[PDB]
Amino acid sequence: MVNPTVFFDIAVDGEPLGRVSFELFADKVPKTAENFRALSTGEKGFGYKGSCFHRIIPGFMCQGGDFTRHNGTGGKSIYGEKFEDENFILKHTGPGILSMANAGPNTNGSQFFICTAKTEWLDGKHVVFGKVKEGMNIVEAMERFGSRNGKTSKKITIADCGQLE
Repeated sequence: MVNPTVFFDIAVDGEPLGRVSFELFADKVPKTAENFRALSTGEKGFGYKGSCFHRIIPGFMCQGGDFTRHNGTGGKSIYGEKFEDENFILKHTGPGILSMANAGPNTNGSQFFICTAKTEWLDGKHVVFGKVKEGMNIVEAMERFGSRNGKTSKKITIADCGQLE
C-alpha cells in the first residue's frame, strides 16, 4: 500500500502561486500521516482547505495548519483531542521535511511545518511524517513572503488541497 501523496494549491492574497505535493510516510508514522491526509481531503468535515500559513521565517520554516484560529493557537486532530508523539524515527534532515508543530510532549493537533533548512535541534521533539515531493520551488516562493519574526507580508493560503493518486 503506497504512501499517500497530498497536494496544497497555494495562493498569495488570493492569487494562485502554485502547487506543493507531499509524500506522507504512512509506512513509518501511520497515525500522524493519516491525520494530515484526512485533514487535507477534508473527509472528516474539517481540515486544511482555506487555512493559512501564519508563521513563515526565511531560512527556517513555513508553519501552517491552524485552521481554527489562524495564528498558531488553534487546530485540532482527527482524533477528538491532541494526540501523542508517535515516534521519532525520522529526522529533520534539510529543506522539504514535513513535521508536526506542538506545544509540549504529546500535543499534536493539526499544525505542521515545512522546513526550509536543516533543523536538527528539533529531532526527538517534533514528529517528522512527510516530505515535499513536488513544488519545493513553491515553498521557496512562499518563504519570500515571510520575515524574521514570522509575520507574512501577503496572506498565504491553502486555496485547495486533497490527495493525488
